[PDB]
Amino acid sequence: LMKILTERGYSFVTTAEREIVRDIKEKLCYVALDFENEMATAASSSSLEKSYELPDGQVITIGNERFRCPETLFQPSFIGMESAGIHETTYNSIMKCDIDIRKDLYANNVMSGGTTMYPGIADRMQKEITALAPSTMKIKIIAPPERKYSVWIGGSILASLSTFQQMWITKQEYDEAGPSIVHRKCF
Amino acid sequence: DEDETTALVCDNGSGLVKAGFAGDDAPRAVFPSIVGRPRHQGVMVGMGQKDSYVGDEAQSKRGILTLKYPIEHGIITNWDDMEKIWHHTFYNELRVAPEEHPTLLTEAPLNPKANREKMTQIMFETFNVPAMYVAIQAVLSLYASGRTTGIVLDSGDGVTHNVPIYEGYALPHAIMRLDLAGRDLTDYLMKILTERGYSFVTTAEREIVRDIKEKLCYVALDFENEMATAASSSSLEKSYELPDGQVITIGNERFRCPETLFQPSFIGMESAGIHETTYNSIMKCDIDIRKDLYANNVMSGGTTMYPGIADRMQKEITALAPSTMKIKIIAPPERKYSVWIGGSILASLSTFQQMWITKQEYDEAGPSIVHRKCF
Amino acid sequence: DEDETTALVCDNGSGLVKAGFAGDDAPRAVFPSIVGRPRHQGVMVGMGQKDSYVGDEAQSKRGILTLKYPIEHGIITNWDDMEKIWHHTFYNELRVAPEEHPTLLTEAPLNPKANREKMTQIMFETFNVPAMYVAIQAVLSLYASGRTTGIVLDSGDGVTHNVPIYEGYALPHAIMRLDLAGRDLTDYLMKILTERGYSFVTTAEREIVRDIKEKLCYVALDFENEMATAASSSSLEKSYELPDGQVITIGNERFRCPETLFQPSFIGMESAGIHETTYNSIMKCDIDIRKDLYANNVMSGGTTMYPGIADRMQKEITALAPSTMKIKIIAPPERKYSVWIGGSILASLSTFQQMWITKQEYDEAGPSIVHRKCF
Amino acid sequence: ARKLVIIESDLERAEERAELSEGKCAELEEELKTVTNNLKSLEAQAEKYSQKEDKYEEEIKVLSDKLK
Amino acid sequence: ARKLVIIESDLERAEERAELSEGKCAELEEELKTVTNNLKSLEAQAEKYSQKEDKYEEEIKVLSDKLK
Ligand SMILES: Nc1ncnc2c1ncn2[C@@H]1O[C@H](COP(=O)(O)OP(=O)(O)O)[C@@H](O)[C@H]1O
Ligand SMILES: Nc1ncnc2c1ncn2[C@@H]1O[C@H](COP(=O)(O)OP(=O)(O)O)[C@@H](O)[C@H]1O
Ligand SMILES: [Ca+2]
Ligand SMILES: [Ca+2]
Repeated sequence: LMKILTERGYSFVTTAEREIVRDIKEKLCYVALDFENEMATAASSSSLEKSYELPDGQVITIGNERFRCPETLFQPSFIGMESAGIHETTYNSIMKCDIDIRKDLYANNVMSGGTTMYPGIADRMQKEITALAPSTMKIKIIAPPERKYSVWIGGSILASLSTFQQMWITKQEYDEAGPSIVHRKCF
Repeated sequence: DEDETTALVCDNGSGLVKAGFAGDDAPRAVFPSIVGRPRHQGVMVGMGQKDSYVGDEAQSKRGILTLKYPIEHGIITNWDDMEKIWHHTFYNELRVAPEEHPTLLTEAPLNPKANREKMTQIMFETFNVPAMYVAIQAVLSLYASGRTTGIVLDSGDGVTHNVPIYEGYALPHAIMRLDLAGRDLTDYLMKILTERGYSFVTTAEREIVRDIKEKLCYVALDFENEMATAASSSSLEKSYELPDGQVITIGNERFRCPETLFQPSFIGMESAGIHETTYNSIMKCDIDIRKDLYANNVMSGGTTMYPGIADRMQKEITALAPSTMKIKIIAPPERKYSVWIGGSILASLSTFQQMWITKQEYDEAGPSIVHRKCF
Repeated sequence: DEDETTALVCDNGSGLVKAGFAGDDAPRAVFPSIVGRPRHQGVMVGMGQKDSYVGDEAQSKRGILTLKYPIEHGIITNWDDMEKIWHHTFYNELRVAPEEHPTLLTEAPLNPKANREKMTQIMFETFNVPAMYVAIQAVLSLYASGRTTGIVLDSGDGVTHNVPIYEGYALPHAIMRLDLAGRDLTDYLMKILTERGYSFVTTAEREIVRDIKEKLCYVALDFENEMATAASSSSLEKSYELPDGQVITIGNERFRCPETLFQPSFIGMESAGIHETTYNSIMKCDIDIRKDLYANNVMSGGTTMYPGIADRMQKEITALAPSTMKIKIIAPPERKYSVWIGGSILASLSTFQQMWITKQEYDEAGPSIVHRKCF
Repeated sequence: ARKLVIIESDLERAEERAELSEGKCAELEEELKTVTNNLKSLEAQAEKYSQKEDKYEEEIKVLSDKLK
Repeated sequence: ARKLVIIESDLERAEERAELSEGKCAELEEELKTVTNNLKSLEAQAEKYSQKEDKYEEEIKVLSDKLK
C-alpha cells in the first residue's frame, strides 16, 4: 500500500507508520468486485471518498486507494511473479487429484484466516471459479464467519486428545532419535 | 421366515455381487465389488483409514480411493480382503447369521481346484457352515422355463461361456471359456478414446466409463453402412453432459467398442466372432441334434442388453450354417437375474441333499470332497 | 545439396526441438522451446518488445522473461506463437526455404485428430508444402540396427511410450502412454526442495533445475541402503556453486526425485514402476513371443542417461517374470538421437512415396487424409 | 437507520422469486427425466420395428420368387 | 452501518441467485416444450412403424400359405 500511495504524494516512510497502514486498512478498505466498472464510478464522490481523520491530524480520503491494493491478490502480475489469481490456484489443486473427487470438492471449500474478512472477498470467488471449471455440481465455499480463530479452535482439541500420545514427543524420545525426532517420524 | 433353517441365496462374480434375504425371487442387495486404499493418508486419525472403502460407501466416494481389484479371472491377488467383504453382506444388510442358515454360491467353470477349497475353508472352519454348495452358473439359468432341450450362453463380468446344456452336460469339448466380458469392455473403451484425446487414466474414472456405457452406447448393426452415416450429425452425436462439467459427444464411439465382440482380432487373439463359436459347439455334437438346437438358444447375462445384440445373431448364424430348420434364439428380457431365479430353486430343492455337502462329509473325504465327487 | 529437391530432417517435442540441414546424420540446431513475455514493459520503446524471446536469444537472458509454455501434453494453449517459432528455424540458421524442400515431423502417439490437421494447414496453405509426412517417434529409433525382432521404449520430455514394436505394430493394447517424462521431472524437484527451505519459485529458475540436474544428479540403486549411507559426508554432499553465488549441497536430493520413476505413487497415480509396465506389454502378446523379447529391449531417449537407470532394470525384471531365457536390454549409448538417425532414413526412402502425402492428396480426401488412411 | 429498513424491503422480493423459480425448475427437471426415459424407449422400439420390416421385406421377396 | 452492509450484501446474493435461476428455468421450460414435441413426434412415428411391421406379419403369413 505504501508503495502505491506515493502516486498521490502520501509516503509513509519509516516502519513505524508502516504499521498504521495495517491498522487503518482493517476498518474501511475493501476489495474491488470489478475494477472496470468501479473505475467509471470514480466520477462520483459518494462511494469513493472515505473519511478517516488521522488521529494525528490530516484526513486521508481513501477512495480509489481502498479497492486498488486488493486487486494484487487476483493479479500477482503487479508484484513480479507468474502466479495467477487465487481462482487459478484452486484449479491447480483440483486438476491434480482423481477425476471422481471434484464434484464434492466444489460442494465444500473452507476459507480460513482473518484476512478473508475484507468486504468483497467471497462474492468474487463464485464469479471466477464458475467461469473456467466444470459447471454441473454444487459450487459452494465454506468461509467461516470468524475464520481467524479456526486454527485456535482446533488447537484446543489436539491439546486435549488422548490419541495425541501416538503423535506427540516425550522427553526421552528427543534424545533417542536425536534432534530430527520430530519431522523424521511424523509429517 | 422362522421355522426350518431357511437357506440364503447368493451369486458372486468378478464385478458385481448378487445377494439377498432367504426364499426370495431376486437379489435384494447388489453392492459393487471394489476395495482400494487411501494412497493419500485418510486424514489417518479422521479414522484409522483401513477399510479400502467398499459397498455403497466406496462407490459413493471414489475420489480418494485407489480401487484395488482383488479378483482377476481365476487368480485372487489377495484373499485377506475377501474375508471382510463377506462379513458385511450377511450382517450389515441381511441382519442374519450364516452360523444358522445354509449357503449357495456359483461356480466359475474351469476354476483352479485350490480355490474351491480355500473358500470352503473360510466357511467350515470359521463361519461354521454345516450345509452349503456351489452350483454352475449357466445350468441354473436353465431350470426355469418349460423344456429339457435348449443351449445356454451365460456371461457377465467374469468370462464368456458357450454351454450347450440341454439334455445333459460334458461330452467332448463343446463348451467354451473366453476371458472377454464386462470388465474387458470397460478396459477397452478408455484405450480407444485416446484417439480423440480423451484419456480416463486412473482406475476410479475407469468405472465411470462403465456407468456411462449402460445408458446410451449401443452395438453396430453393420459398421460399413454406419460409417457413411457419420456424415450426418443426428444419429451420431449423443448428448451426455458429464456430472462433473464437460460434454462428451459419444457418436462413433458408441458402436465402435462393441465391434470387438464380433472381432476379437482387435484384442490380440485368434478367437472368432460369437457366431463362429456357436458353430464350434454345434459341429462337435451328434448330427441329429442340431435341428432343435437352432430352435432354442438361451442368451443370459445383463451384458446382452446392448441395443443391437440380438438382431445381429440372426444375420451371422443363418449365413454359414444349415438353413432348413427354425432359427430361434431365446434371449430372456431380464436375463441378468436368470441365474438368481435358478439359484432360489436349488436352495429349496430336497433332491439337493443328494448333491450338497454336509459338515462331516468335508472331513471324511478331505478338502477335495467337493469337485472330487460332483462335477 | 543442389540437384533433387532434397528434404530436411526435423523432430519437434514438448521441450526441445531437433532440426538441422538436409541429408544429415544428427541435428545441427537444437534450440530450446521457450516463449514468454516482458511482464515488465521491455523498455517498450528499447524495442516493441513482442518476441517473448526465443532460441539462444531467450535462453541466454531468462531474467526478464515470463516463460509461457504453449505446448502441454496434447493441448496447445495458443497456436499463434508456434507460427513464428518455425519461421526462425528454416531461415535464420538453415537459410533454406520450405517452399522448395519436403518436410519430416514426428507423431506423438494418441494425439487429438484435430491437431495433426491444424499443423498441416499451416504448411499446405501458407508455407506451400507439396510433400511432407509425420512419422511415429519410436518406430524410427528401430529401423537402424540389424534385426526385425526388438521392443522399444522411447521418451524424452513429452510422455513415456512402451512400444513393443518388433515384427509389427498395433494389436490389443500392449503399447502405453504415460505423462511422466522430462518436464515432469523438472517440476517435481522444486516441490521436494521446499523441505530443506530452497524454493525455486518462478518458471525461469525452474529451468535452472533442469540444467543443474543433467550434470551430477543420479538414480538410487536401492533407497534403503543409500539412506543409511547418509551418515557419511563423501558420496552424498555434492559441490555445485551456483553461477549466481550460493552452493547447493545436493546429497540426498539427487537420488530422491528419480525414485518417483519407479514409484508413481508419489505423484498421485496407480501406475506401477516401469518394470511392471514392461510385464503389462509382454503378458498381452502371444506366449511364444516372450523368450526373444527379453533378449532384446530397446531403450531410447536422453532421459535414460541418468547414472543408475539401466542396472536397476535387471534387478526388477528378473524378479517377477519368467527366468530361463536371456534377459537383455539394448540401451543405445547416445539414445537421444536414435529418432533422428531413423528420421534421416525415411526422408531418403523411395518406398516413402507409398506413405507420404502429396499436395493434391490433401484436397481430395479432405484434411483427415493423413490419419484416415495411414496409422 | 431509515436505509436499514428500506434495504430489507428488496431482499424478501428476490428470495421469493428465487424460491418460486426453484420450485418449477425442479418440477421441469423431474418431468424431463421422465420424458427422456420414454424418448429413448420409443427410439429403441422404433429401431426394432425398422429392423423387423427390413427382415420381413427380405423374406417376402424370397417367398415371391419361390411362388413364381 | 455494518448491519446495512450485511443485508445489502444479502440483496446482491439474493438478486444474483434469482436472475440466474429464473434465467435457466426459463431456458429449461422452453427446452421441455421442444423435447415434449419431439416425444410426441417420435411416438407418432413409432406407432406408424409398429402398425406397419404388423401388417407385414399377416402379409408374410398369407404368402407362406399360398406358397405351400
Ligand atoms: N440396463 C443395462 N443395460 C446394459 N448393460 C447393463 C445394464 N445394466 C447393467 N448392465 C451391465 O451388465 C454388467 C453386469 O452384469 P452382471 O450380470 O452383474 O455381471 P457379472 O455377474 O459377470 O458380474 C455390467 O457390464 C453392466 O454395465
Ligand atoms: N547428458 C545428459 N544426461 C542426462 N540427461 C540429459 C543429458 N543431456 C540431456 N538430458 C536430458 O534429456 C532431456 C531432453 O531429451 P530430449 O530427447 O531432447 O527430449 P524430448 O524430445 O522429449 O524433448 C532433458 O530432460 C535433459 O535434461
Ligand atoms: Ca459371469
Ligand atoms: Ca518424446
